[PDB]
Amino acid sequence: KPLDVFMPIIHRFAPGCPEPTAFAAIREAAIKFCERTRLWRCDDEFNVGADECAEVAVPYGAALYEMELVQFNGRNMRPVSTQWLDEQVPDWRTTTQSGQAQYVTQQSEDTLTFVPAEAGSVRVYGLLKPTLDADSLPDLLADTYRKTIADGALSELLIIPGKAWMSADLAVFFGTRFDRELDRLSTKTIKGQQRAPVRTRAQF
Amino acid sequence: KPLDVFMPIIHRFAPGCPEPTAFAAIREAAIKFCERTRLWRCDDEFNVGADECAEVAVPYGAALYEMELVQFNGRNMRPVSTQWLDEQVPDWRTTTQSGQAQYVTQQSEDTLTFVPAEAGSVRVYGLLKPTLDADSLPDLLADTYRKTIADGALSELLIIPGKAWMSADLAVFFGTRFDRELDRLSTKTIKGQQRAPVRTRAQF
Amino acid sequence: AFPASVVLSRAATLLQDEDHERWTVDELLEWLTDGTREIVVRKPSAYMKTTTAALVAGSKQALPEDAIQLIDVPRNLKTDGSPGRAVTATDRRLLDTENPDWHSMKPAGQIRHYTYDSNVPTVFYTYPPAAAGVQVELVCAWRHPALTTQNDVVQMGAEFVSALVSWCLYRASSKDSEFANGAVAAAHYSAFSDALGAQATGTPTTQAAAAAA
Amino acid sequence: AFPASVVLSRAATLLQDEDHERWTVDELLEWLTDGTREIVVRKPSAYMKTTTAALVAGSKQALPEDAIQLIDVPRNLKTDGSPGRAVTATDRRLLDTENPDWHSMKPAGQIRHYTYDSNVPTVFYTYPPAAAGVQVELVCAWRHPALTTQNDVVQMGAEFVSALVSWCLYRASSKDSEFANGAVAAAHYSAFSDALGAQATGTPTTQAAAAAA
Amino acid sequence: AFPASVVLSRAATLLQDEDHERWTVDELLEWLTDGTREIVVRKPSAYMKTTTAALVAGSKQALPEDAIQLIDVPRNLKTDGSPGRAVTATDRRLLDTENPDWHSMKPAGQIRHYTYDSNVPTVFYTYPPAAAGVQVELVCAWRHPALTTQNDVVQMGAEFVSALVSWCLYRASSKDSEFANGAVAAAHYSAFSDALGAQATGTPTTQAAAAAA
Amino acid sequence: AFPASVVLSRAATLLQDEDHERWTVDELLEWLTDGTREIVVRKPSAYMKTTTAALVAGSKQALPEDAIQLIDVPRNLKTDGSPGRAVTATDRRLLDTENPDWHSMKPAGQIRHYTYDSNVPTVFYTYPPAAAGVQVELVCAWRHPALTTQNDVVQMGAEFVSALVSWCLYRASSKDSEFANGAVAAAHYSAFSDALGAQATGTPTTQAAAAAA
Repeated sequence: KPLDVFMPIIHRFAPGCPEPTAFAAIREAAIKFCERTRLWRCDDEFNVGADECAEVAVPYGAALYEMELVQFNGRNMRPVSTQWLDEQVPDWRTTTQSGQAQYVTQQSEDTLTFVPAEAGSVRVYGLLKPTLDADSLPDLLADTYRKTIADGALSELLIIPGKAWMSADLAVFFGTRFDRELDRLSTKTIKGQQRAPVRTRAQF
Repeated sequence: KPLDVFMPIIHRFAPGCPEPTAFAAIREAAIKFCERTRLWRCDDEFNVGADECAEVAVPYGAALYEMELVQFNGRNMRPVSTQWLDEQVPDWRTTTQSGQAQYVTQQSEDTLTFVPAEAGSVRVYGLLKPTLDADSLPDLLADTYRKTIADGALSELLIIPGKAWMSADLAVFFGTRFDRELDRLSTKTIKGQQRAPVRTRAQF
Repeated sequence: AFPASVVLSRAATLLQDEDHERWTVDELLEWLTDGTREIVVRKPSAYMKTTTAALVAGSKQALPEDAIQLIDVPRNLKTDGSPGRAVTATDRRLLDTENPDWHSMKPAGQIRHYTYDSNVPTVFYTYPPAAAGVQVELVCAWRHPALTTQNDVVQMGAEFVSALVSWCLYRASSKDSEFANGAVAAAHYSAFSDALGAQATGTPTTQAAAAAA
Repeated sequence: AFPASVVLSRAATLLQDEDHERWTVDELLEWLTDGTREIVVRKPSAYMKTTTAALVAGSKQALPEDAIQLIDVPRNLKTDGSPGRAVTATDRRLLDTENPDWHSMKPAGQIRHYTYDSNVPTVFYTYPPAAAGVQVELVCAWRHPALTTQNDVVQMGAEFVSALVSWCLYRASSKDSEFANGAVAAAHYSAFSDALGAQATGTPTTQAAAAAA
Repeated sequence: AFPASVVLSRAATLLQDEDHERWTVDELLEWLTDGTREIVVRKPSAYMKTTTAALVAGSKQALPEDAIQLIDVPRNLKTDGSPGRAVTATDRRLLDTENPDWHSMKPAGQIRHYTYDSNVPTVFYTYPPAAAGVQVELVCAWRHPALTTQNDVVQMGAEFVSALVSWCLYRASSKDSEFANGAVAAAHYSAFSDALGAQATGTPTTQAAAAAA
Repeated sequence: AFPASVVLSRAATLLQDEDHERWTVDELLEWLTDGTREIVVRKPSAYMKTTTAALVAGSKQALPEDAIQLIDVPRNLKTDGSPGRAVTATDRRLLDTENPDWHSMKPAGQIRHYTYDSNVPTVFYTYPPAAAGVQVELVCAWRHPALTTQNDVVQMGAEFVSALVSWCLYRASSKDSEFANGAVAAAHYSAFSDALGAQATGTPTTQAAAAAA
């Protein structure tokens, strides 16, 4: 969980970089990794009612990158853009009538809005993203894929100017390896470790 | 089995490399080798019942990278993505009804979820990947494919800057050889040592 | 590990004063200690002492007062005899920029990094701040304290006895008396510099200076 | 941390004046203190003292009067013992071009950046402006006050003892300048300059002046 | 902040004239003040005085008469104690080409830019033209006015006491009497030049000359 | 492997003192042993032997006290006569960055790698940490102990014997430094330095210091 398991790789390539800057760069590279790989996942349950733009609850050392799927009291909801509501459903903002929820809108950064507002449990299954200041990364980042995040972090450290650690060729090489590994792991959302096939939807 | 068999080649091409550093390079190169070749296979069985996301048991110096297949009470299961359940089998997460299992999704890193929960034995036939801290590599990686892992580790070690080991030419050369050997061995999962032919599935 | 007696015997043989009458034994002892200090400064490899030292709680620490300059901090000594973790040097300015309140955070049982600046010899910072006076091995250019008596031992290597003799001759022959000679003093200073110059074993002095890690 | 007594003993054994009847103890002490100031100027690493000082209200500030030049401002000492935030140097001209009334900005409990120019030694600016005399650790080249008594202690390192001996030889042998037209004094000056030049430990005086940060 | 008395004592010690009979105390005071002027000229960092100066209304201004050259104009002092706006240097020729009647522009309560030319030391121009004698801090190389008495204090730093002593020896030993010597005078001039040269702290004099910002 | 008797005969034949009255046998023996130490320092190839040295428990090791510097650690001697595994050098910093508690690692029956730094002469670390006093052959710059008697044997090469003759000529002819202001002593020193410079066999002293591994 702690970043001191990432640290040996960095101090192997960048020998004496201070630990706080290394931690910050590891967290930044982990943010990019989770944006591309989209692997970290968590679920939360909370109650929304009476026209409340409730915010999602996530583990403290993490932020909600993206909502994979949202369920209201047992209904699989259809996420829509706010402009899509403005076209299809007029009087979205004006009306106060309660009804069975149909579509999800995220007006703010982390607040989800339902075109019918009513009081019911909200279950959100959304992808997670490490925050910029997280002491411990989750297991799937550290235990299994520490090399890729180390590659990214080593890129950011080797970019640092005017210091003994500066090396342009090394930074370029590490960034290229990070990009290629992210590229290879991009499909793990559909695939997973179970080898689930990827099939395009058919529309008739 | 121990990494002391890998170490001589590293000494020859990387003079006097520290043993922990060469060993970490061996582990990382063999991890990439198993990512590409997918040759390491082991068979595991456990009991799953009444709605727990059970975690696969693996050898201490290994991690489950990819599941070839999973069998549940003698039934060949079909691995599918989570969104496939989301669109085809609604109320997947909400429902608690028990039944005979048909499809597998991997919501977490190592946990397998069966679309109907039921109490029965589960056999997971999956590929393995060495952990980032493994004292002994398997017989497959050491006895017969030592040279490829050595080439990858030599790439990683020669890339180390500010040291007598540093030489970009040898690093690039060994990287190319490692990639080519991995690339040749990529088909060994299907072909094997038995020369099993590779034939595309036909859908009519 | 040679005593000062042998070097004083040399200096009494070189200067044509074996009875130590004109050049008193205390005076030659003082020149011996000055030479030891000077050799430690010129070539730090002459006298480097691995000293275990307790660390005051906090990021700021002070090098032991009888130390010219710390060269490495190899081991962070765990409680009692256990060697404990190792310590690697870092950059103080980046430790400042990120986490600016790095002095104010929770102290650690074992320090993990140390920052040392040549311009400030008496201060070295530890990361994280030390707790409960945790001790660490310090490899520093120790200064030989003094030579009070003739039988006092000199802790440096026996090979620098020639350099010590040349330094004692240079300083004693610089006396403003009939029995001291000046051109002899200049030649002896040159001989001392050359003797330190051809020390192929220790830290180089002629070709590379202050660049030794 | 040697006393002045040891250095005066040296100089009284170099010049064949043990009673100090030509070179009195007072004027030898004077030469000692002058040499200490001069050697601190030549090599600031010889005597670097970290001094906590309160900062008068306003952006404009004055370092302690008995300091040649400050090199670094490591820690902004929080009230009482708390080490507090650290400070990093910046450029004053960029602070001036934008927000030109940065002196009139609301004073801050803890200063964040300081600007120091080698041209103007005694004045350094702090951003934000200081408030109510907050104390900040200052790493400044302190000048040795004086050597009024033989027993007085010189807190500079203990090979600069030999360097001070050579400098005192210069200053004492410049009085009898007739002998060889001051060639002996020039030789002592060359010895002092070489002793400081081959100081491999501290700031290199041989290399570019003020190159070391 | 050292008084002149100490430097006069040094000079009376180097020249073998403690009683000041041949080199009168007035002569040594004069040599001290000349040495202060020369040291400020050679190294401007020796004496830079931040003085608040009222500005005559108009673009044309003159720095205070007892100042060799202004280096920086950091703060435009607001009325009473308020530090006010900061001032940044510009180019006079472009200020003249565009808006050629910039002298005729309405005066401003606070000046916004200043122009200084090294070739004309006594004149510096302000933009916009000053109004009602607005006072502004000037950082200029002040010249020590005079040393009228033995007890007179010298505002210059105590580090340059050696340079002042060497200058006093150079000027006193150049006297055309039996009691003065010329070779020692040349050696003292060389020593003064070297002592100013190795001033690693202040403005460099050997490597970079007049290039200090 | 020549005895001291020959060298004393040579030096007593150069100087016309065969019965050893100006230069007694004891002081000539002293000059012989000092020259042996100095020549080993100048050219390490003169006097190398491999010594069986047991290692105290722990990573930290200290080489035998009377050794200037270890050059190679070729073979790790197994229990009793078995030569055992060999050892190769490595770098401590990489061993420190990863697996920081490599000192706390379980001790090994046979060490695999050793780390040595020319700066710290007396300390070399062994990876893995040694256990129960395992002995290892060390190729170290041993210093000749002393020459107490005429018949005592010098274990050094038989041309460095002539080099010792020249060095003893230096150390004896600096006694009568009045003649020619030590020109003859300087001539013998130059001859000795040239004698070791043109040593085509051993480590080249003319080339870069410590360049040879």
